[PDB]
Order: sequence, then C-alpha cells, then structure tokens
Amino acid sequence: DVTVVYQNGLPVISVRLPSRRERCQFTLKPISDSVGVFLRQLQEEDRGIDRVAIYSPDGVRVAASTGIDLLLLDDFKLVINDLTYHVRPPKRDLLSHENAATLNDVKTLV
Amino acid sequence: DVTVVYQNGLPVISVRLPSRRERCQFTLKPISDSVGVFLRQLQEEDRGIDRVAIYSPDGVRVAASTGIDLLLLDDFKLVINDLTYHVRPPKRDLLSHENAATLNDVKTLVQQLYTTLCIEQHQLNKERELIERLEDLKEQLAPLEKVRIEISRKAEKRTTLVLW
Amino acid sequence: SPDGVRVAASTGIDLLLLDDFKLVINDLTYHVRPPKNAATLNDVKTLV
Amino acid sequence: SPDGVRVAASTGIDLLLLDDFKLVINDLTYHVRPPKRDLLSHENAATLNDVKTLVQQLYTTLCIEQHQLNKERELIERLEDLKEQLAPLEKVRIEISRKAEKRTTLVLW
Amino acid sequence: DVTVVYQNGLPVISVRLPSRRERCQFTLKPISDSVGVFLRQLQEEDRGIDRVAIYSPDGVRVAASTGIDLLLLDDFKLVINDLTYHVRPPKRDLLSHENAATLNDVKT
Amino acid sequence: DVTVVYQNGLPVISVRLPSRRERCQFTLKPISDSVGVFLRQLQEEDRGIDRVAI
Repeated sequence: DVTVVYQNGLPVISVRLPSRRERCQFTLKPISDSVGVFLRQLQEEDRGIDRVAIYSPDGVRVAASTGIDLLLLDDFKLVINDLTYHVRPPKRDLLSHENAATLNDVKTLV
Repeated sequence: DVTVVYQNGLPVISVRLPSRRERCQFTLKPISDSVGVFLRQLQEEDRGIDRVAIYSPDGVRVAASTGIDLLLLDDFKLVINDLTYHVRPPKRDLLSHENAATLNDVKTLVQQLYTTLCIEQHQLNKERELIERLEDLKEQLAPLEKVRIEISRKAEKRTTLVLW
Repeated sequence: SPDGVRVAASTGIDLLLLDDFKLVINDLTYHVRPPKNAATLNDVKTLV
Repeated sequence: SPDGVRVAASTGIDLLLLDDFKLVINDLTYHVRPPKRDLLSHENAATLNDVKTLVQQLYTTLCIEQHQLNKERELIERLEDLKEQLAPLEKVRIEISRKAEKRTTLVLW
Repeated sequence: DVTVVYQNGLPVISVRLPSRRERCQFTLKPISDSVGVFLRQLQEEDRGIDRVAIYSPDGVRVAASTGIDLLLLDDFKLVINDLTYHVRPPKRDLLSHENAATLNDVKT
Repeated sequence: DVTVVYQNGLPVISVRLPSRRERCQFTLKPISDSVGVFLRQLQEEDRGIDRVAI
C-alpha cells in the first residue's frame, strides 16, 4: 500500500492515511529533508496519527535527522498507529555517466 | 455502525471513531449538555475527525445549541469527516402527539403573554418597590435609632455601675 | 467500560464511577466496582 | 479588480496598482484608479513575462535547488575529508609545536 | 470554475470562494510557496471553508509541503468542502521538455 | 428562504447558511436570548458569515 516513486528526480511517497482512507503523497528532498522533519509532515496531513515511527528491517529505530537518502536506499518499516507497512523503495536509475557533466553546465546556467 | 442506548436513564452514544477504529462511547446529560458540546467532545476525543455536523433526517442540519433531548426525539444522521453514520435513537417520546401539540401550544402561548405585556419588566418594578419601602422605613428608623442609641448607652452606663 | 467499549476521554467522572468498568494500565485490568434525569412522560404529567 | 473578481490577501501592492481597482468599505465601493507609471511596453512585458515563467519551469523541471544543496553538501564532505587528514598531521605537529616551543622558552629564560 | 493563468511572471489562480459566491484570485510565488501555505492563504481569505485539499488526478491527495511549481506541472483537483473543481488550465508548455531547446528559446 | 416555526415550546429557525449552501436550523430560547447571542450561534455555526445583522 506504501509506494515510493520518482517524479522530477524527487521521491514521492504514497502513504495510506487512516482518518479518511485517502492516499496522500508527499515529495521528499533526499538531501535537505530528514525523517525527523518528514514524520512531522506525515502528522500534518492527519492529526489522527499519534504513534508513528519508521525504521529499517533490523534497525528498530532510524533516528530523527537522518538523511532521507540514507533511509531511501533500502526498504524499511513504516509504522502508523498500528499498521506497519514495509516499503519497496526503487533502486535509483543511474544516468550520471556523462550527461551529468553536460547537465551540470545546464543546471548552473539556469 | 453507531447507536445510542440508554443507561441509568442517560443516553450513551456508541460511536465508532475513524482514526482509532474502536467503538468509543459517549455519555451526555440530556439537559445541561448540547450538541455544541457533545460534538465538540467527540471533536476532541479523536483528532483525524476534522469536520462533524449532526444532521436532521433530511438535509437540514442541527445547530450548535440544540439540546440533546430536543435532538434525540427522532432519528438523525451524524456525519464524521468522510461518512454519514445514520443514528436511530430509541423512541422515548412517551406523550400523545396531539397532547404534546396542545401543550406545545400552551408553552408558547404563555411566553407570548410573558413578553407581550413586559411581565419580566414588572417583576423588577415590584422588587424596586420593595427596596424603597425598606429604604422608606430604614431611614425613618434613623431618627429613633439615635435617641435609642443614647438611651441604651445611658441605661447601660448605669447598669454597669450597679454591676460594679 | 465493562463491555470492553472504551469510554470517552471526556466523559463525566461521576458518570464513570456511577457503574462498574475495567480501568487498565499497560497490561492490567483493575476491574473496579465503586459503590452507589432524562425528561420523561411520567414527569410531564406532573408539570401540567 | 476592475471587474467582480476579488484581489487576494497576499497580492503585492505594485502587482495590484498596475491598473484601477474598486476598494469596498462596509457599505460603499470607492472606485480607485491609481496613476499608471510602469510604462514598459505591454507586449514587451509579455515577452519578458514569458521569460520569467519559462525559466521558472526550467528551475524546477530538473530540481535545481535539489542540486544546489547537493553541490554545497559535496563541499562539506570535502572539507570533512581534509579536516580528517589533518587530524593525524595535527597531533604530531601539536607535539613538536609544544616541544620546539618548550625549548624556545628555555633559551628565553 | 477555477482557472490558473500566468501574469507578470507569476500564476494567478482565480478560485470561486463559497461565501458570497465570490471569485477570488491569488498570486502565489511558485518557488517559496507550498500548498501548505496556499491553502492556509485560501482559508484566511474567507474562513467559511471547513476543509480544503488538493487531489492529484488519480484521487491521491497532494501533500501539505509540495511546492506549487511541482504541482502546477500538471492538472490537479482542488476540492473545497463538497465541491471539486479540477483545474486543468495550467497551460504547461512542456511540449519538448528539452532543456537544450527551452534554453535556446530563453536566450532567443 | 428563512422560516421560523415553533416546536416543543421553542421556535426553530431554519436559516440558509451561505457556505455548503446549507440550511441550518436553530432552537433559540426566546426568554433569555438576545439577538446578541443568536447571531454568535450563526457565525460560530459557519464562520463564513462575514457580517450578519437584523
């Protein structure tokens, strides 16, 4: 029920919020963001969520202020009040061979 | 589903909450409490509850001030954030509708009088007539009080002598 | 509440203790039996 | 606005003053028309207005601020790469810069 | 209904507020504005809005943090109370998507 | 439109709230209720009522 996909080089979680049985989709900054602030967002879509946490399969609690890319690069348990979904994060597509070079010129111009 | 059943003579609303799907029940005094409280109480019990509004059997919605018993008289749809729970409270009117009507006729017909001729305004005047009557005597006492304060003082100043 | 129905978080204290129930902490069930006004048609005959 | 639509509670004044606009009180509609002074060629304003959004899309079509923060983050680790290599060399220099200083205070005495 | 169109480098969004049936219009900076602040700006314009959320065309609810630029790339359902105005006027010129092209059009 | 009719000794007034295009109804006790308090019940019912007077 939880999915992580990529729109415009950004990860887009698709949670299944409880209070409405309605799927909200955040976008995450894999650099600036952090599960410390991502969770805080996951609250502000449904205050009905009280006991929410998230962690890797073995690691029972990935601490707050963890780089999202760290969490992202491997599946993890997403614990909402009772339902704990385990995500299947997609393995990032590798196009950074040489386009990035000619792209890193484009970017730093625009 | 949700339903209300009476206990001790009080209504216990057995609501189901959206976030924590688990039948929470509410008690509420059918006199002191009003939907504006029960609703707001249910509003604070859960959090994911964002917009609740109790509805008459048809599109009309009840206010935030209608007393519970005035509401519980008949069926009413209760709407949670995304669902219309359809309450059917137990029928407990226990009064002939026509007789209920002819009493309902009386209740208003009384008050209509009670404000047609400012009866409320007359009670205050009655009391404001009592105050002055007291304030008519109490001042009329002030002359006699002085001489009796003196006499009492004197006759007491004499009885403490003989006491000594 | 005895039926396992969780009572409200803002019901009346008196209304709570007015009847049996099962207070709980993390695991326990301290089943507690404390000791010992809707308008009605009977009452209305009295106002009339 | 000149017509029925309502200006929001966030529009900037200059973005509003560009044209006339009805201002309404509790029971009156004062009809205001500020002096027009931008004087930039309207069509030219458009072909600039085109540019602004056209860049705006490019700015987020490829998550620039995601790459800027990457560039900065790449700088941190490089600093944290050197500042690592310093830690070995620092100690052996903190040692000598104590010893070779412990001598120069002797000769000083 | 609701429509969005660009003016002076910014998009104006001319929603129809419920109370008074007015047609308010917001200019919202697509860089420093998340729907978390365009919505709160939408309510405080006229508090008579119980709930207001934004739905991507497939029922999935947009977040409270996505920047408007990220949202304006496509169409989206804007739902205020019972009503669901789905805006699809954002007039995306994403025909080529070619960064080399648009830049060339930019410099042009 | 608006109509008021008596029920159970009190008058109920089925106003037409602006938002939701909803038709709310109020049971207001006409002995100890000034319009000063019937209006609050209107606004606090649905704050979209900007101004309301009688």
